[PDB]
Amino acid sequence: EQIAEFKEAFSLFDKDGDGTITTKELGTVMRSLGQNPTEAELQDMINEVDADGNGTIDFPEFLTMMARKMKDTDSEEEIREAFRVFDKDGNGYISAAELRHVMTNLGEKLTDEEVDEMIREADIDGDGQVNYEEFVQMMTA
Amino acid sequence: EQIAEFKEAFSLFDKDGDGTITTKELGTVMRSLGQNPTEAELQDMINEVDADGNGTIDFPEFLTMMARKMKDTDSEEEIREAFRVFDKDGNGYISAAELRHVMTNLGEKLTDEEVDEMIREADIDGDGQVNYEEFVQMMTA
Amino acid sequence: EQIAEFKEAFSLFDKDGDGTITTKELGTVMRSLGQNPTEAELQDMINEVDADGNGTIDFPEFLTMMARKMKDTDSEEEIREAFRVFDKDGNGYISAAELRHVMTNLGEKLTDEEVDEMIREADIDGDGQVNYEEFVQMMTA
Amino acid sequence: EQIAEFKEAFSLFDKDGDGTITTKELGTVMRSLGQNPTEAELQDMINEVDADGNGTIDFPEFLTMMARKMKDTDSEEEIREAFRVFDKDGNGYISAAELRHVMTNLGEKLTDEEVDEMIREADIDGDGQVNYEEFVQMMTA
Amino acid sequence: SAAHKRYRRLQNWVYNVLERPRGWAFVYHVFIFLLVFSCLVLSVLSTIQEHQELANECLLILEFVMIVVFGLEYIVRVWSAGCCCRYRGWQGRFRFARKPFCVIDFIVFVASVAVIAAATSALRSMRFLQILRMVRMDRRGGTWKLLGSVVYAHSKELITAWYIGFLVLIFASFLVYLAEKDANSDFSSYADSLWWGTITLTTIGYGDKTPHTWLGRVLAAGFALLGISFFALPAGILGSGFALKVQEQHRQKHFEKRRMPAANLIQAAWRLYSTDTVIRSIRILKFLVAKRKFKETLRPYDVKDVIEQYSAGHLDMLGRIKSLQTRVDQIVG
Amino acid sequence: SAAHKRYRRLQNWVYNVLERPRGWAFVYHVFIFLLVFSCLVLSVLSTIQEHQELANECLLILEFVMIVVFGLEYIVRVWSAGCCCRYRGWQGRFRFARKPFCVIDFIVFVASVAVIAAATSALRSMRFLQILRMVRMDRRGGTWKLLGSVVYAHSKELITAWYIGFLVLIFASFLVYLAEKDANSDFSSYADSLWWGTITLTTIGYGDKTPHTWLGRVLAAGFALLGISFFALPAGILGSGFALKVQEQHRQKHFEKRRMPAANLIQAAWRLYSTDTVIRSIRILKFLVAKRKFKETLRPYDVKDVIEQYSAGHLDMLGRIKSLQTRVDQIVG
Amino acid sequence: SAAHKRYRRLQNWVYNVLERPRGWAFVYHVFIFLLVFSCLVLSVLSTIQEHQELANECLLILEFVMIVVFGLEYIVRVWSAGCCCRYRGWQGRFRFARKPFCVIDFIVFVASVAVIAAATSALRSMRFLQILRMVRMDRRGGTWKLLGSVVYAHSKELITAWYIGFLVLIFASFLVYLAEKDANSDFSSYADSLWWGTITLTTIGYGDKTPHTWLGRVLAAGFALLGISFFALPAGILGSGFALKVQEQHRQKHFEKRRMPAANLIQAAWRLYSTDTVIRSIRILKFLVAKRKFKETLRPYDVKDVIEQYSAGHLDMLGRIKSLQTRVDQIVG
Amino acid sequence: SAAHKRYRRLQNWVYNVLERPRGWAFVYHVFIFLLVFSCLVLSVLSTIQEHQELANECLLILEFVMIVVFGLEYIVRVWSAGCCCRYRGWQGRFRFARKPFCVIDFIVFVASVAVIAAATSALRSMRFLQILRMVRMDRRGGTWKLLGSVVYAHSKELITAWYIGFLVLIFASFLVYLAEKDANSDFSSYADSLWWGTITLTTIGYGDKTPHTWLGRVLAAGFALLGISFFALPAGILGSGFALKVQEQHRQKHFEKRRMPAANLIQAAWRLYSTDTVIRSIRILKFLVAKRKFKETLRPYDVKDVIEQYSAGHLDMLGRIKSLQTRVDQIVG
Ligand SMILES: Cc1cc(C)c(NC(=O)[C@H]2C[C@@H]3CC[C@H]2C3)c(C)c1
Ligand SMILES: Cc1cc(C)c(NC(=O)[C@H]2C[C@@H]3CC[C@H]2C3)c(C)c1
Ligand SMILES: Cc1cc(C)c(NC(=O)[C@H]2C[C@@H]3CC[C@H]2C3)c(C)c1
Ligand SMILES: Cc1cc(C)c(NC(=O)[C@H]2C[C@@H]3CC[C@H]2C3)c(C)c1
Ligand SMILES: [K+]
Ligand SMILES: [K+]
Ligand SMILES: [K+]
Repeated sequence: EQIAEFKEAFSLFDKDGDGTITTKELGTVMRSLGQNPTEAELQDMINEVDADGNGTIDFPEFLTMMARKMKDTDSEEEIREAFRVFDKDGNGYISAAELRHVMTNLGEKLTDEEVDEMIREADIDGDGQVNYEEFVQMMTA
Repeated sequence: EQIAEFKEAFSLFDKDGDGTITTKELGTVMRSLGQNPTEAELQDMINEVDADGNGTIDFPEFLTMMARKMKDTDSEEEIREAFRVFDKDGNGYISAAELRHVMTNLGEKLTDEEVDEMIREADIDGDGQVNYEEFVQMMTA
Repeated sequence: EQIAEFKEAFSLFDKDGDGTITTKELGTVMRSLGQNPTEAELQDMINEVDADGNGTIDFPEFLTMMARKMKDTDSEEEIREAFRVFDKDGNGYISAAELRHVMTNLGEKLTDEEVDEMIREADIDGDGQVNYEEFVQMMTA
Repeated sequence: EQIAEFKEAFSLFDKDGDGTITTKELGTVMRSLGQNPTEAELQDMINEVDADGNGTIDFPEFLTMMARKMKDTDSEEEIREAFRVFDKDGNGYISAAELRHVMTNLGEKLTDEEVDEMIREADIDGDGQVNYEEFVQMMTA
Repeated sequence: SAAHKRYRRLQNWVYNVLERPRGWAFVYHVFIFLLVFSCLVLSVLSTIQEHQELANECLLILEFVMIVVFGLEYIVRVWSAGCCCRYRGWQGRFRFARKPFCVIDFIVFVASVAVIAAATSALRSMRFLQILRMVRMDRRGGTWKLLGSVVYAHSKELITAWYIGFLVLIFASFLVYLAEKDANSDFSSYADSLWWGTITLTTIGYGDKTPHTWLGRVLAAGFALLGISFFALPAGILGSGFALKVQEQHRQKHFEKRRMPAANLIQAAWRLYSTDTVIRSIRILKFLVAKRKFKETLRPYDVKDVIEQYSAGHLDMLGRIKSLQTRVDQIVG
Repeated sequence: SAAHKRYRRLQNWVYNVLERPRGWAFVYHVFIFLLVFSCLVLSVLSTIQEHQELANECLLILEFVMIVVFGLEYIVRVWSAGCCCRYRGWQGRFRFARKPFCVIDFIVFVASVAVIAAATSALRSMRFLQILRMVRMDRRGGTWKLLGSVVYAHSKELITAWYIGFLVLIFASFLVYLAEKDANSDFSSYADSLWWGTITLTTIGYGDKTPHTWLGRVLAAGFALLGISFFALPAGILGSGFALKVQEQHRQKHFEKRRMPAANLIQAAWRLYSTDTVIRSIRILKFLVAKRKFKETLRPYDVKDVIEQYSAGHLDMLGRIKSLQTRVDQIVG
Repeated sequence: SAAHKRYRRLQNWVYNVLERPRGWAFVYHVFIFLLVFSCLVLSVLSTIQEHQELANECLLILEFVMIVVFGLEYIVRVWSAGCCCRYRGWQGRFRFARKPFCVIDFIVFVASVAVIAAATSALRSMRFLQILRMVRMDRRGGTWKLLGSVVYAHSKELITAWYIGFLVLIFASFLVYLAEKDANSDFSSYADSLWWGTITLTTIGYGDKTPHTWLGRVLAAGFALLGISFFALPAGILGSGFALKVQEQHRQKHFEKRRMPAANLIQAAWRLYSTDTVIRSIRILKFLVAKRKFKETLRPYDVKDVIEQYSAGHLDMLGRIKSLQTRVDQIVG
Repeated sequence: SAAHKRYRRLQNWVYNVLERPRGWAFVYHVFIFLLVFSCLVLSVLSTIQEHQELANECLLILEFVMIVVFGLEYIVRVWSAGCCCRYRGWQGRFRFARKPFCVIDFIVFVASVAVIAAATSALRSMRFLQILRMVRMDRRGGTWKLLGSVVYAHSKELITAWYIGFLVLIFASFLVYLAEKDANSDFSSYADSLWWGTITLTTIGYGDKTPHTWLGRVLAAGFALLGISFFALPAGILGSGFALKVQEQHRQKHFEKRRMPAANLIQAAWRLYSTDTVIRSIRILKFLVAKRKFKETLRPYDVKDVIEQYSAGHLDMLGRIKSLQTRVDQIVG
């Protein structure tokens, strides 16, 4: 039944029944929701799961990505390595205020409400320090 | 007499009698038959046999290519190496159905009728497995 | 008080009070004075002090640059290395006439009046030879 | 007096008396004689003698090139190395007919009359073989 | 808990200094090393008839101070394991509840203490296992990690070296043994011949066993010239691999551009997590793009990457002119 | 033949495990190695007066089990040579009808069996040729292939090393022989001097022969400082070549993009073959383009490649903008 | 002061020749080297009972000439320290007023002169410190600078080599000492075992101490095969690092394009200096751009620059088209 | 002269085979080598009391055949020096009239013949100079050219190795000599100490001289661990340089595209020469461009080229867009 629900999502992209998702199908569904990816961003996204290298996503590749999410060990390690960039002490901790600065000032910045939900979800200590390795296991569970 | 027949084909390209084939002469004959190579594809083709590096094919280079076809040992080895990409067992076999998938789904895909003739020509075993190294010797004979 | 005077200069660039200087703010003030930097020159200038890598200068970065000027040891060494390019003897001397040639004929050439002030400021010896390492300490003091 | 004759040629390029030859001055004199260099060819030519790297030729650089011609040892060696590309025997000989083929069919091909004068000038042996190392010394004398 | 906080902060400082070495605060490490070294020094000064009283009293005082200091160091290590609280002892339990390096050292310490209190072998083999206790550094294996990585990288080819070397050893030992079996009494057996061959091909050359006939000498010279190099290859292979790896370390640490990729990966992961089907599938794809860009900056970014983006960018350039071309042709002509 | 098919499938599995090693199924290899090693172990334990009865019975039982196991292994190898049928025995005949590794092992096995059944030399030299029988792995030469490739690559320069080293050996041996001929009795002849020189320059240095006069000592020191390095170059050259080749292996396997090129090549070859003059000439040219692209993706792709398409891409750019410029001229102006 | 100027010019020439070596004017260096070498030669020719009179008179005459020449050389060095005037003696005072290489040599010279005038140890240890006096070259450390840089670059990994080697030394010495303690009298103590282990693992192999039992022989062979390589790694690591650094030097000298960057930097520095707030802030930013471009050309310019500039330039080109495209759509359609 | 032409053609063939080796026609080289080797073989078989009659007759017959063959080989070499005519003897005179390798071999040959016809030293030292006569190959220095180039490239750094090694040698020899002067009789003098130090630090380790006190042993161990590596650096440096140079040879032989550049250079040179002021100055500039392009293709082509040509092409493209933009502005808007 989980496979059938993935198939129904896959068919929203591949409305023609061709069994593939190209940049046209992916980007069309995304822009209908009000997103505006570039062509190079749509190619990068498809390339992450396109083993055949022909610029498409087929259902086996789609199902694999959906079943896996972030649960794999590669994801847990890399996310933990990203936090460690901002942990100079090396003790596995990061300050709530330092997490807030990085999340709202670097990269694809989180909004205030996004970052508020993120700090609420981490079981912050009374000092104001966050143990990010248990934060990584909650996102990889 | 075989040399004279190659000369007559060579003269269809080099209609001016200049003794050379450029991208103009090669591409003109090709498009007359309904092919549509790009300029970069015409340059690659000429470059494979142009030892002088001046962007032309002369008759000695043309004759060498025509006399040799695929009979050389380099061709036999590389074609056999290409099949081995798809032979994970390492036993020199490939399934008829796996050959069909690769021929019609990768690269410059074969049509159904092309791939039907190809599987008919290989002496397929009763299991449905193809010994591709004897398939390579039939194309290199 | 020195910090407040730097802040007042910083606010001429960042007239909106956003706490940052982009190529727009920097280049606008520069062109008002009759300078004409290119976009790539404005990016290089900001990149020299932009630790966040987001294409801006904030006040802490601005204050650091203004407080430091050329007084740091890296500046003294590199300027001295630049003179040594033109000191073949290796004795720490350069001729007044050779300094004049390099200053007015290479790079962003000095005008005659600029180079006249520069040679006046170096305590030229009676021969006409300049000890450039004490010239470097006067610019790094 | 030889220096003064070089100066008079140099002044045809640098008609303004600025003491320099840029691509404008060089290319203008060349096109007046009916030559048609490209901009990239004019830059390459100036770059061969521009030690200052500022895109100009000054009179000392012009005089050096004119005084030297091909008489230097680097020129003799490189020209001799070029002939040796076409000497497979390694005996320092090349056939008159092979020299004729290379001169009129490769590179900036010599005309028939140019190549006729070149083969007349080499003291060809009765076989038809040319000792090119003594040909190189006549051009480097 | 402010005074408790400050005391716990000093405690975490001492935890790092006993746990992670730094540029300057290596005095604890160097003093533990000096303790073990001095103990080995009087151990070697023993067994030459000096343990009469001057080496023996030194042994007693050093064993006393050593037992005391390692007891308190174990105490302080476990007692400072974590941060201020909930880490100091709790993730202490979390770590040592099941660890192949936590309680084993305790077992060794208590067993040696029991043996000593209630010959040379016990004392010394205890001490060298204490040099393993200082191997502990960087989780017992920093140097071991490095060496293992480099050895594993050159596996097949070290195997070539070892295997050819061993064949030459065996076959040369046999041939010289046959050539020297009658006259020379050094080559009594074939095991003697292997001893000679091992000492020769490694270029130690004690000289206790040596060919005497001319046939044996010629064979030994030939096989030496042929196998000495094979017994010296592993050092050359490993040394060159080491130097190359250092050069590459320079090359890649010159990149290290994980400022934005670092932060962006956490953001794409949070955005995906906070989703909780098509909307989720899009966030998974973006997460996977961010994870790659995050790894790439460290080391997967290479020279192939340049050409990858060249093709992409220049095809865009070719088609940019074509965008204008279609326009021109459709209107003006 | 379904039960036959399944039995033949298990048989092909055992063929691979006895033929191609893998990550885990190396137990047959390691056990054959252990058999040969243990046999060599009791061979070396012999010849020290222990073959009285305990080594002798072990020799008998090991020779018995060894003959039995290699007989059945040869049987199974030939009997599983191919796949289910038409390969199991037929390409078996096709392979062993004329092969420099098929029947030679049989000849060796039967000859040794005849010799043993119906001194130390026979037993041992048979055993070491059995270590060659385990050299058989990867067609007798995997390690040999690797070593030969690397040696051949550095040929001229190994030659330099060897030749300079040998000149120094000869000339130094001569000079020291002259300087030590009268006093020292070690240097009785010139052949003795060569023995000394070989042992010295390889840095074995047994010490049985040694210069005694000061002139000879000075000459020996000079020639040692000058030639020892030459006798150590080959190991350094080979080791560095090895490490460099490993690094390059990483570099090029990071590419390995022969998914589509492989298919493309088979397709162009089939299309050319199925032709059976101008139409054929075009298919030959396309076949040759596909063969090159197929090799390139593995390793011929270089750094010149990057700029080969740079120039090409800029040429396209130039072409289209020039066509555009003339277009503008024609219509707008 | 024209005659003074010419004399001072000759004096500065002699200052460079005594201070900075060149392609041809190394005769002073080679003669000082020859003086020290010849003095060491008669020092070694002494202590074999030849200082009767022929070595002793040579010692007297050489000590005489040496004291004289180094006195005048010190005089000339300080007296030619700088240029014509204001540098000859004044920056002479500026340099030697507080320098760890200026007055120390004077102290050594006067102390040795006092000792000699008013056994072998004094003479010889004075002479070798004079070979350090010729170490003085390139500020006492040209070779030392090079070696230190390369050693420091490979620090962690030399540490791996040393530390594993030393563990193997200790543990092997112990095991062989236990295996050979009873029978063999070479291994009387454990200190003897360390002597044997050091001589073995370095592959010197004197042969004075040697295992005699089979257990000890087997242990020694195993530990030799395992540790000899570790004692040979440092040479391999350093040699490969050396060769790699030379290759990189070729590439660094291929660049080194500081013709205009040098001038540019001096100009931006002068323009900033001559300012003496917004106008100054702009000159500081331009100075910092010029300092970077000045360093980059020498070495910091990397491959990243090319990739970055590709993206930049490609986007400039794309933006060019984009501006034109919007224009076209506005007017023509 | 057609029959003369054919005979002269066969003569030039034999000239190449005696002068330039090839893949197959090395039989003359290998036979000259075998002649010299066999002569050295009976020379070494002499001086062990076998020159009674069997070695002596062999010496006579080999000296006879050797004198004969080298006479005729010298004859044939000079007589085939050039091509058919005007080169066979005339550039023969042109070459040997003044050459440091032409008449010197003749002088050596005639001098040795005079000495032999009208002890071991003459015969042998003649023979080894004949191995130099086979050094003659590739102008006496192919291997020498290679080795000299690589040594010269790493000059400063080999100097570092040698100089640090020699300091350690001297200072260690001195310290051990002092520590061992009284008890040990091996270290009678300081020259003995240098002999011991040379044999130790090179890791030969004869064992004739060996420290006996514990102080001397400790000093020797320390200085061994510190200097052995320095005496082994040169081999590592040279070997790594060798391997790197081979890798670079591959890299650059992949380019080697001097067909058209070489062809164009001859044309620009002829066009300049045939001129015989502004017209000439232009031909000189074009000649200099062609000479550079001709060299570049071989090896000066670098990675700097890539960066340079990218910028050039990018700006050409940008300039073309500028033309297009100005057109649009002028007409449409
Ligand atoms: C024949 C032979 C010769 C030798 C020197 C070795 N040993 C090595 O090469 C050592 C270097 C690494 C680390 C321990 C090994 C492997 C082996 C195993 C076999
Ligand atoms: C002078 C001399 C010194 C030596 C060490 C050798 N031998 C080697 O260098 C060995 C390493 C490879 C493999 C066997 C050879 C070649 C030779 C042949 C001549
Ligand atoms: C175990 C061990 C073995 C050795 C050879 C050394 N020594 C070296 O490796 C020398 C090369 C550099 C220069 C002096 C050191 C470091 C050390 C320190 C420890
Ligand atoms: C201290 C010392 C130690 C050594 C081994 C050498 N010799 C070398 O290193 C040899 C390798 C090249 C070729 C001959 C030299 C140079 C020297 C000169 C000094
Ligand atoms: K030795
Ligand atoms: K020895
Ligand atoms: K040794």
